[PDB]
Amino acid sequence: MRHRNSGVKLGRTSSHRKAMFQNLANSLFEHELIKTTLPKAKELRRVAEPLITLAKNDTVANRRLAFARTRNAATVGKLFTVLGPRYKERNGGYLRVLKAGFRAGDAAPMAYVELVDRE
Amino acid sequence: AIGLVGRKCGMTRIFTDAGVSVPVTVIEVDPNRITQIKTLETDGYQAVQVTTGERRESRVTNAQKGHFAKAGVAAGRLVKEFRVTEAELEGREVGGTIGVDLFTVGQIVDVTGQSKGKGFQGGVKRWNFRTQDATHGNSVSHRVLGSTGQNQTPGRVFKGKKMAGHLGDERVTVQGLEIVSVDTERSVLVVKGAIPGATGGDVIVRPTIKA
Amino acid sequence: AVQQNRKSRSRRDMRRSHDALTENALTVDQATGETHRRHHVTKDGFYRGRQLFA
Amino acid sequence: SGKHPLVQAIENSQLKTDLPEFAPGDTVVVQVKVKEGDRERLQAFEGVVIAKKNRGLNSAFTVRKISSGVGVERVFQTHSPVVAKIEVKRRGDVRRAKLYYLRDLSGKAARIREKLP
Amino acid sequence: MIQTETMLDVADNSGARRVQCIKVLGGSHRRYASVGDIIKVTVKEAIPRARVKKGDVMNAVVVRTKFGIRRPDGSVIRFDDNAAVILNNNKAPIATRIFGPVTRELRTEQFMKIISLAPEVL
RNA sequence: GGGGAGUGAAAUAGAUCCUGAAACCGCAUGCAUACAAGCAGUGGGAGCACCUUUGUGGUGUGACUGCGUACCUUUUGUAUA
RNA sequence: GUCAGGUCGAGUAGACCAAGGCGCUUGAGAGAACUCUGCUGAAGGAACUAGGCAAAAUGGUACCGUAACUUCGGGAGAAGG
RNA sequence: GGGUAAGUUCCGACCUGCACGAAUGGCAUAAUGAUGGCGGCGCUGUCUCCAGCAGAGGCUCAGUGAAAUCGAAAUCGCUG
RNA sequence: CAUCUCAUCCUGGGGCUGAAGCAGGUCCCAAGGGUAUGGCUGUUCGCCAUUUAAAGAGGUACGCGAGCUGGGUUUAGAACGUCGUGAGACAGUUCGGUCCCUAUCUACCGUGGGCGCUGGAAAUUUGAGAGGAUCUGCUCCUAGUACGAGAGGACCAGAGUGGACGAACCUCUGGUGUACCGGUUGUGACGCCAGUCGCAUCGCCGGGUAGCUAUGUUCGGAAGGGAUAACCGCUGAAAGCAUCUAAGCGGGAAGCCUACCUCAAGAUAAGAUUUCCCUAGGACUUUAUGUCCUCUAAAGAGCCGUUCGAGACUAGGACGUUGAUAGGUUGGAUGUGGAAGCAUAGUGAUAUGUGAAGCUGACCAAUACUAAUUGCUCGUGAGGCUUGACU
Ligand SMILES: [Mg+2]
Ligand SMILES: [Mg+2]
Ligand SMILES: [Mg+2]
Ligand SMILES: [Mg+2]
Ligand SMILES: [Mg+2]
Ligand SMILES: [Mg+2]
Ligand SMILES: [Mg+2]
Ligand SMILES: [Mg+2]
Ligand SMILES: [Mg+2]
Ligand SMILES: [Mg+2]
Ligand SMILES: [Mg+2]
Ligand SMILES: [Mg+2]
Ligand SMILES: [Mg+2]
Ligand SMILES: [Mg+2]
Ligand SMILES: [Mg+2]
Ligand SMILES: [Mg+2]
Ligand SMILES: [Mg+2]
Ligand SMILES: [Mg+2]
Ligand SMILES: [Mg+2]
Ligand SMILES: [Mg+2]
Ligand SMILES: [Mg+2]
Ligand SMILES: [Mg+2]
Ligand SMILES: [Mg+2]
Ligand SMILES: [Mg+2]
Ligand SMILES: [Mg+2]
Ligand SMILES: [Mg+2]
Ligand SMILES: [Mg+2]
Ligand SMILES: [Mg+2]
Ligand SMILES: [Mg+2]
Ligand SMILES: [Mg+2]
Ligand SMILES: [Mg+2]
Ligand SMILES: [Mg+2]
Ligand SMILES: [Mg+2]
Ligand SMILES: [Mg+2]
Ligand SMILES: [Mg+2]
Ligand SMILES: [Mg+2]
Ligand SMILES: [Mg+2]
Ligand SMILES: [Mg+2]
Ligand SMILES: [Mg+2]
Repeated sequence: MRHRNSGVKLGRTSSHRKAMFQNLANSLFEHELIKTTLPKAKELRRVAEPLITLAKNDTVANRRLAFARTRNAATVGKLFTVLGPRYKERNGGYLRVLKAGFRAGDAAPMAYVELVDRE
Repeated sequence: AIGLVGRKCGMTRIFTDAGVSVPVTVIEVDPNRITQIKTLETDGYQAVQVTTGERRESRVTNAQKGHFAKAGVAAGRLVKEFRVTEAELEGREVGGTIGVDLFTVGQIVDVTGQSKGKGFQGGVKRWNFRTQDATHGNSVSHRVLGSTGQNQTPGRVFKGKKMAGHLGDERVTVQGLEIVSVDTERSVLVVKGAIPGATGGDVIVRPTIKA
Repeated sequence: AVQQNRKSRSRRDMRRSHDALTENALTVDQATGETHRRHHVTKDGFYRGRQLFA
Repeated sequence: SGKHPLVQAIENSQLKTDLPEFAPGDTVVVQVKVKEGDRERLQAFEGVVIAKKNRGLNSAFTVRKISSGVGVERVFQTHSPVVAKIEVKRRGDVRRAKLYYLRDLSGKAARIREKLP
Repeated sequence: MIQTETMLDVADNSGARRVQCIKVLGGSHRRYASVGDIIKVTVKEAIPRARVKKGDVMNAVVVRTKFGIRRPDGSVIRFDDNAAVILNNNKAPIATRIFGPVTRELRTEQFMKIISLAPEVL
């Protein structure tokens, strides 16, 4: 049974799952539009919107939290200079998930993930 | 037996003056509206049909819209009938309302709900079957069924044999529960003990059939 | 473990009577005029009045 | 709380409104009503607070003492009228929220450093 | 929760030290005994010159457990050991000194002597 | 891989190329078939569809119905599990 | 058959790394019974079973301490702290 | 007789040896044995009596694609 | 893991008794439910210990190895007693010794698709039938009364509290809780201090929110009605009497039918009730619920999307901008237990203040910030005939 439970498994161990979602968040924050599978895209919101919420207040503890959670100095620098101040006055919902067909070699449902006010 | 339709809201406790804690379930009753009265002359039996709740008008079909507008009531989320007699069908009319004051403190009731669904389950959970040896040479047979019959007499498996399958999600009635409190301003019943289902599901409360 | 008699060609076609395929939900995006899978981005990156990767 | 507002409104009507503040690691004296039929009196239970649970009306706390060579633990329900009075005698300085390790110590090795302000 | 093969301490001074449960009494297929339940025991350890000797088969009443005892308000009372008191064939306690605490579940009429002689009744 | 064009007497003689059977597998048309129990036929027998004549004809199907437990071998004796 | 670095280490054991080399030629989801491989478990503690089978348990260094019996070497890392 | 609440096994004796016996050796014996039997301490999901969780399958979708068997099937129960 | 019989072990109803009472013996009726755990041995059995209301007897390939085991027996090794000149052997004994199969058809447990149900649709229903459940102890009371010289000790009737079994549930008590908080060992990295990441069973250790759970918590087997079995009759002849029977009228059991819970119109006899929808034109001949062409496309259902305390896939529930369906955001609650930076005290490990701080899966409440769209498909156009009643 699975009553009222959150989270996914996606065929991985706990640590592999954590690493993969962290990698996805870093790639998204760099390129601002990425293509993934739809089940991976819908769980990325739950990982990547809290980081933007955190980057809205630029203190040393917040930046050290963001580095413990991203382990990427370029991402921490982009969050507290670009992405945080861009969404300072938006109340959640900083991403956008859009169904985009199926993968050729796989027949897997795919999706685009993009930032809201990009370009 | 005429009763109420409500929603299971949660489970609580009530301390008494003597210090005893009483486990209780809270049932929310939005007052029920009488949508139809079935009588011997046009139906063959006596019953009161009742609606409760609310529905948005874009989810009410034109047939149900006409049925609700034939009385005065507004469309609720479900419709349910109660078998009655006269001296119980006394002052009940379409456009009437049944509230929590139908019951009193200290009454015994039966509550019927829809129990939680456990999915496809095996013999150990569905029928309290015993497991086999865990480590004394046992190969791959721990929670399996074991024997299912005999040998060529009768040469078949009997009907009603206990096997694996779907568990839960049925209609279940619990008899013999007591009313602990009838709150009229919040429109709530509190009864003692556990009642079938999850929080938010539709339950039916009616006076006890044993007495 | 295994059959005692071969299956007639009629009982083999009776099992396959649930093997048929269905169509998908396709709509016309008269913002762009093309056919596309409902609720999906079109082949060139259009959805409900927006364009990705210009 | 994490409950429906209706259950919470029903639970609020029966809270004890003035309870003394205490933490795990303190020593308390609890006064418990006992009633052997017609007669009513109060019995004292004195000992160390080992655990505490904060759930509004479903609060509780566990007390441990050593009586006649045997260790006893009672788990009182906070907002229960059987509990007549609680009084804190001595405050303790601990570094965790559950002092279950004290179950496997005795004597000088089960002493709690008093908290001084 | 006492069952067959459980070892218990002796809370009275009749001469036994360790007893072992060999039968939970009072019902067909009955599993456990709690505080206030009669139990059939064998004596595993005794004091040199007392009335009860090692290897005897006697009745006893359980007076303390680790599992605990629920109370009407929802509270539990646990103890750090399991202890019992030796009885007669008449089911009457046979000692003149109780050791340790005791719960109120023994305020019956056949077990009031343990309550009387007990240092502390909870 | 094919469709036209073209060669040739002939191309379902086109290179897996004379002829091109059967088991097996499709597509199309007609009739039957979702309240009825078994070696699937046989004796009856209504209806429908297409040919034909002015039919007591021909072709296909077969509602309903009586009867009816494969073949070989070996055995006193086999639906024989 | 040969070479074989760093930290700790008695060690070529072991954990993590170097130089160097790889992610092992079907994937994507879901998160039922049951099967395999694991982890934790109230109170009891061999009542299991042909049988404590399997698991759980013990585990290093220094110092203190050690029984019957003996072929005088042992037993002995006895046991225990 | 001992051990257990309870001992067809175990250990100690008795001798009525169906059918022991002295280099196809007799009776013992420190040490040693992945050797046979029996009893303890510790410890435990072995068990009372099973619960929750983690990974690999199962299941669904896309690709590839076996096996033994097989007289033919329009392949129900009971009683004979 | 079962299923049946009755020649009945317990519980229920009786007759007789060398039946005062309690308790027994024996026979009759009764198959609804129930009907131990251990020591020994491979054992079935048997003996013993301690329980129970009781620890029934049997059939089902001495039920059950394509469900598990493999201790005995009955392959190959080796030895003892005994037999044989020997190879070898046994009314014997002893130590050791590979258990294969992905389920086609019938059966069974679950869950769907199709068509039918006299135009179509959305709900709410009746119950022919089926399944489930059905056990019992101890105390009090009547009453230390009836009975008995005493010792003992009731029927009938009422009150409580248990065991075993079952269901539902998570408020309490606990377990689990590898996406929550903390402590700490080794090593590598982030340029370095400080801080904090990877790996080492989740490295190890201490806690713990939801959910799921039992050892936790509630509830059930109540009371009644009908026809009966053995048995007991009333009245009463045959047979002036007698006689429960021949005519006629009764009582009577945990058993039967109801009664309680759940399913149920594929109940092909396919039932009922409320409400909703469809009212255009031309030709035409295989002349009849006949066909063809324009017009039309309803009530509704589904596809699709956001999802669920629902789930293998399905099915089922809610919502899709006139919107709180999911995620995020904001507040709260909870768990952990005193973040980082800085300052102070100390030689230092460290401690204190700032400040119960910082962080906090699944919970409660708000909130359109993100995604639930512009749509498409299916489903028609008044529903044959014959009779009889009302118009
Ligand atoms: Mg959920
Ligand atoms: Mg996979
Ligand atoms: Mg790891
Ligand atoms: Mg579910
Ligand atoms: Mg095997
Ligand atoms: Mg296994
Ligand atoms: Mg048969
Ligand atoms: Mg075909
Ligand atoms: Mg040709
Ligand atoms: Mg050819
Ligand atoms: Mg038909
Ligand atoms: Mg057939
Ligand atoms: Mg022959
Ligand atoms: Mg023969
Ligand atoms: Mg014949
Ligand atoms: Mg056959
Ligand atoms: Mg345990
Ligand atoms: Mg424990
Ligand atoms: Mg044993
Ligand atoms: Mg046993
Ligand atoms: Mg072992
Ligand atoms: Mg191990
Ligand atoms: Mg033994
Ligand atoms: Mg010899
Ligand atoms: Mg010789
Ligand atoms: Mg050797
Ligand atoms: Mg496939
Ligand atoms: Mg009989
Ligand atoms: Mg036995
Ligand atoms: Mg033993
Ligand atoms: Mg057999
Ligand atoms: Mg064997
Ligand atoms: Mg041999
Ligand atoms: Mg709980
Ligand atoms: Mg929990
Ligand atoms: Mg450092
Ligand atoms: Mg490594
Ligand atoms: Mg928040
Ligand atoms: Mg920290």
